[PDB]
Amino acid sequence: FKAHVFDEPMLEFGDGGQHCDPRQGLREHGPLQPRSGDVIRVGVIGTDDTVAGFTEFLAETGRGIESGNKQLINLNPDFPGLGNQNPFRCKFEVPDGATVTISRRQVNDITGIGRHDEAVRHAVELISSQLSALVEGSAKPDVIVLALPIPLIEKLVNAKGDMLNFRDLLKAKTLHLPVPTQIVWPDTWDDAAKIPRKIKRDQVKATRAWNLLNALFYKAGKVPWRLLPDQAEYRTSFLGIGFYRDLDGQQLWTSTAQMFDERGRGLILRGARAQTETRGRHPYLTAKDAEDLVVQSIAAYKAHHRHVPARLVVLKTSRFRSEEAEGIDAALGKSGIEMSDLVWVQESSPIAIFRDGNYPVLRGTFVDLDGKGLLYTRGSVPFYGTFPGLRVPRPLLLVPHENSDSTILTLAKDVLALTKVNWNTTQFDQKLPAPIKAAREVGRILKHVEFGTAVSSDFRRYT
Amino acid sequence: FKAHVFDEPMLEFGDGGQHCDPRQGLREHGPLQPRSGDVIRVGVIGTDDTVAGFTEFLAETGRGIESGNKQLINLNPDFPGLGNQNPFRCKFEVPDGATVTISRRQVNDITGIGRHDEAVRHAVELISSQLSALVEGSAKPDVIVLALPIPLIEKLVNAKSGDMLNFRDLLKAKTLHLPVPTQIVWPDTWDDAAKIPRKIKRQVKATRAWNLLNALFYKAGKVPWRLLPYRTSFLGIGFYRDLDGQQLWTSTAQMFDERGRGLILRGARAQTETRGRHPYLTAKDAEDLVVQSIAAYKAHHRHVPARLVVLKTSRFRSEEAEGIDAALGKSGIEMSDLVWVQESSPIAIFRDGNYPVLRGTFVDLDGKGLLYTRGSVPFYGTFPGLRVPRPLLLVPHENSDSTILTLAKDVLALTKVNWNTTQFDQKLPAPIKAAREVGRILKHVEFGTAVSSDFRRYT
Amino acid sequence: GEDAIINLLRIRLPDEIFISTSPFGSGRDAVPELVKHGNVRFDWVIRKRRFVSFFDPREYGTRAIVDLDQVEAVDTKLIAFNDEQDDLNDTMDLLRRTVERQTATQLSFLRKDRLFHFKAVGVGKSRSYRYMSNVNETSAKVVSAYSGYVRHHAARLRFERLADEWFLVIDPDFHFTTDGFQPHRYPEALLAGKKRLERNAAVRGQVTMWQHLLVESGKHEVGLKPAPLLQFERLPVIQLSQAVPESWNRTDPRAKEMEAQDL
Amino acid sequence: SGWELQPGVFLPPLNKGEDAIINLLRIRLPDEIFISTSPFGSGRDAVPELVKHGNVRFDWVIRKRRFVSFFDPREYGTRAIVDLDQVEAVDTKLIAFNDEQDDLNDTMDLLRRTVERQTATQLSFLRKDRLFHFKAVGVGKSRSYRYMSNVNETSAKVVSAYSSGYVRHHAARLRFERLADEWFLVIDPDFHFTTDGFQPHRYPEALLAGKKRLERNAAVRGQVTMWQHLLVESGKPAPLLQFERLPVIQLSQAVPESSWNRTDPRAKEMEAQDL
Ligand SMILES: [Cl-]
Ligand SMILES: [Cl-]
Ligand SMILES: [Cl-]
Repeated sequence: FKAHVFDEPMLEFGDGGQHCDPRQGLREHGPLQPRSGDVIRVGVIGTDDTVAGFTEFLAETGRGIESGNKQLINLNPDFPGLGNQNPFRCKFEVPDGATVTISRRQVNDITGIGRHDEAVRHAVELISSQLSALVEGSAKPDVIVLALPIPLIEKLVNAKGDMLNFRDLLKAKTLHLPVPTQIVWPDTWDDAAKIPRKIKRDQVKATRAWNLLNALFYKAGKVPWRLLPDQAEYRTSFLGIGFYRDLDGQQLWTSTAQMFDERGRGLILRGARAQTETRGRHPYLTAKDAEDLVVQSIAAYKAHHRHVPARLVVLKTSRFRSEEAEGIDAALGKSGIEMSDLVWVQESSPIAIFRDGNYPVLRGTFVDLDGKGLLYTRGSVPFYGTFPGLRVPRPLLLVPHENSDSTILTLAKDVLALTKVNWNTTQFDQKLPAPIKAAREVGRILKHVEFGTAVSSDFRRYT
Repeated sequence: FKAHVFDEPMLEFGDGGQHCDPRQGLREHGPLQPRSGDVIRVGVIGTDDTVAGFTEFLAETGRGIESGNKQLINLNPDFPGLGNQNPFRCKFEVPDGATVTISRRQVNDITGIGRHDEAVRHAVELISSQLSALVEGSAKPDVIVLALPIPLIEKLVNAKSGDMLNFRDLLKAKTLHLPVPTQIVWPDTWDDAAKIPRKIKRQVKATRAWNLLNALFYKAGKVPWRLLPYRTSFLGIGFYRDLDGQQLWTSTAQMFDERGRGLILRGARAQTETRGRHPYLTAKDAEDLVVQSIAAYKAHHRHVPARLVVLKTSRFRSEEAEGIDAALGKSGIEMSDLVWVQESSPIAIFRDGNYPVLRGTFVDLDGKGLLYTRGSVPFYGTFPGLRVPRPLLLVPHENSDSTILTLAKDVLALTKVNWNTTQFDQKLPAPIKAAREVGRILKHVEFGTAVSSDFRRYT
Repeated sequence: GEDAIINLLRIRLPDEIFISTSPFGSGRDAVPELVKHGNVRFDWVIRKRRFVSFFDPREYGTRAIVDLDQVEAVDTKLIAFNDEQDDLNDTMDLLRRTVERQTATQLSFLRKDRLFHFKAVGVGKSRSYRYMSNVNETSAKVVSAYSGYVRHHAARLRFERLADEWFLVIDPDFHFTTDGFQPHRYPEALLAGKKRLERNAAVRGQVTMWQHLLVESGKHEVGLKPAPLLQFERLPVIQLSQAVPESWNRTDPRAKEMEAQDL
Repeated sequence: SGWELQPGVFLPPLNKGEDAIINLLRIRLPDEIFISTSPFGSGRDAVPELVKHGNVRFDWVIRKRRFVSFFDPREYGTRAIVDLDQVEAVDTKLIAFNDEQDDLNDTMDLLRRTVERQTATQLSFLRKDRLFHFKAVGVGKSRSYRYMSNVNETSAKVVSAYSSGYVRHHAARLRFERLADEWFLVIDPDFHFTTDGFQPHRYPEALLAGKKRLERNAAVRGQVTMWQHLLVESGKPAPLLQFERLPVIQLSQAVPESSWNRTDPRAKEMEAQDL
């Protein structure tokens, strides 16, 4: 078995500037294509207190924030502020008229509801109404921050499909709105409601600033950087195909596609109901429905892009059924896209290698296991001077289908690059390539949208 | 908790004769409605050996067969022959050219296929072609006996002490469009083969004779007796799950009259409560299924029943109760009941002794009725089984007109509708028993294909 | 006529039950928190962020897994006697975990088949359980080591609500281990010989023993783990107007087959 | 003046490279395999008949009325659960190295059962989680396992009892992976908890959280090493399967661990602490 160690994938920033790191790259070069007077209007929903808190946090961010760990300065950088060293080259301002409060009485009405599902539906009802109003009115926000007070986050979010997820239901009920929402804890400003809370929740402030502003920038529709391609002519598109299961009806599974470009922008499609192998498990598409989904996805891509891709790579976390490979082949053939690849990305392989020492293997370590490719998307990171995690990383196993045009070395480098498309943080060592990571996020939302109802393809609404 | 011991339900036989026992009743009275010169033409498929074996058994049956256990004579009676003491007042004859033989080579062709599913489909293709030939030619059988040789049965039927095709279920699905039912028998003892798993390695001959002839009689479309009560219909609603596709569940109805005849209907796909399990119908789909069932009954009988009793083995969802009510209203049916028949209740009573409680023992728990369909039987002078019987628990829905005592007696009486044997202590009432039988067949008939309502084809 | 025993015990519930909200979705999520605190017990339910129990949760380490401000004593009938599915589910879960706690001296509980069985004391050792059948002191070898496989007397204990009361239903069975503890790798062999024991007198005898154990489990004894909060009561015999003519022992050649033979 | 721009400098990996071990063992299968039809649909159905005979063994598979085993089924009580007239010895390649999902699944089940029988002196098997764990000997009693790590003799407390009560057992998921035309066993270490060495722990989640503290590179690598010893030694009537370590994986660039141990304030966190 032959091993490689891939270079950290390079990103491209303003004026053709390159860097491996989003944060250093933005400070050196700015974002990919700024325009003079760029401004992101930020609407806010909160209480009197949390709205004031957000104002102060934005002002503090604008001045700049010192690193809280100078011994690892690349992983924990200073936030350079929003003045003459603004790395986004973009203002972030809450316009007057674009803030909506939640009253004390409304907080108490939600927390006072004893049944969890009742409380969640009441909260979603109220907030989705407030969002619709803010979008419908004259304030014209590009993105909205929802800063709920801590006792309301404690009611709505469990600590660590029986029960409603507040965030997933809210996103579903607001999926028709064009202005995305960022839901935050009002003390530290990191993301709330995406994962369970810690019962004893109790520096990294500059990192929190970087991350929130990067999230708002993506949600406003601006692009901080692109994956640097091998050829400036050879555009590649990356299509993930996923499935989610409905809780109501017959609990049928529905296919989804997550179609990404090299600028990290995603298009979300819902396709046909899936078939299942055994007792309602192991979802898969028939040849006809796999063809239809890939045709739908290619169509959406073409509608949103100038150039047709020279290569399309299809990623799925379960093996390609012969019928899926058949239908994908049929859609590709008819598309006239020149090159195409199908890769099964195993997220739970038991296979691993172990160097001798306390640090794990480098990120970008790849082992070709006779037509299977073991890839460490997490591991020791030279740029950061550490392994940023604690538990040992477990690699991906990539299994290219025989129908693929590219080598397993090319496809592994593509997967590693796709891990840098990241709407959640500015730290680049993420485990999953964006199209696969997108599947689970979009599935949790779309199970709350009735099958057959049209859904927006704009991925920002799902983040 | 008040207990009641029901009397063994009475049946009516020829010329107003009554008896609790199908066998003693037929012996004394003959069947319900005979016509002079009644004859059942029996077709036969087997090998040279099994066909010869079956025609001797038929002949021997005609001469009469002595009880082999005179100590329990009611349980193990004599078969009195097909002459002057013929309990069926019917001739049973294999006409010339109503026989098809399978060659020793055809047997070897099947038993030598190494993959079980390939063996089963091959056997099904072969036998259903011979059945079609028999039905479409000049022999005009009323009922066909399939007497496969022991090695072919051993190949086709799994041994015990969704993973694989069941030969009997697949053959019946592939032949459901034919109007002549088949009875599949072991060629040594002439008891039923392929309904259940066989024992790893292979005399109550008079009982075997009774059981076989009774089955042929029913499959030939003749009525041996009626339950002695306006007309009541008893409609079971069940569900079976498909193996392929999305493994959806489909509703079925099994509607029986008091003469034990069944009409089978397939309804809409079911909804499920959790992760593909706990099938149920929406109100409109429940209404459609009951409306469909009443339509089939009326199309045959040119009348509608005065009372409809609906039985399920899972609780009635409120939507199901709503749809059933809407259907009754449209059909102008005057009196109805809904009963959830729990097959796996852990509730039980224990007398002091080695014999179990009497069949017909009923306990009214408040709102729910414990009923022993199996247990000690006075007429047989024993408990015919071994393992202690576990009772049914009947739960009448609030939408019912009748009392739990009336409903329990109806369930007990429905156990006597028996297309399997002539022993009357059956655990399940016929509408419920039919659900599992039909579901096993219908999962091999693609949804959307219309299926015969004639229950004889599924027995 | 003759008399028959029913395999039910009436359950006596406290008049009040404690309810609260919890930060934790389900009880399993709360366990790591709960055991960090000590003064632990497990006879309580959390489901969909609601906590229930018969004991006051403020008085035990359960205080760490409820929202203290929301702890309320309520009339048992609000949870245990309505037509809300969730409430009927949580009630049965609370009853089961209460039985588990009250019988821990004698019994182990198996998640699979929700099965209670007499627990072993010594590895590969047999033991007997002394109980009362009527007014007669008896014994049953409830753990039986055969020399290697161990059979344990067992029962599926279920809950049934009839009208406005709760009943525990006793359904005897047997559990097999290798050593007294480790489940049997391939148990189909043994399960086969359980069927021979499915005879009226043998099952009835097991119902009786289980009744004794469960009634005793609810007894408050002077000078004897917290006291049990659930009590259990035997029902009157069932009166049957017609009797089996057992004294069939003469005429039925299969009479002996009706008695169980333990091998 | 203002916020300093960092140069974005860092210590690169060492160009001298280093080695790593992979958690695979090559499996050497017997050259022939026995197949037959069976009257029994599945293996569970055949067990009652099997155990009517002596010298019982369970390293065999029956699925869809097809039997497979590496041993000759005519010479064991399996002769009662197969169709004897259909028993044949065939090239193992015909079952273990084809494209049929059914043969692939039956091969993996047979491998798993073969390993269970081969390792039963040290290991117990849990159907839940497919976990193989070192078995206790004695109630509430610890025990150790000696094994070779390269040329050095070492040992681990593979059953570790704690009382104020629980017992931790070294465990692994042993999986099977076919790469090209060879089968591999994959070692994925874990821990199993019991109350006393035997009775499964009534609530793992308390203990589940302590396992994560132990998931660190040197500790997992040591456990792989120990399982490879157990399984290789297990293959030395001869055992049906032999196992072979693979040569080390050579990496062209090495983590700069000795520098980072100096510069990285988090270096000590990379090492497992057994509490
Ligand atoms: Cl496939
Ligand atoms: Cl539990
Ligand atoms: Cl197994």
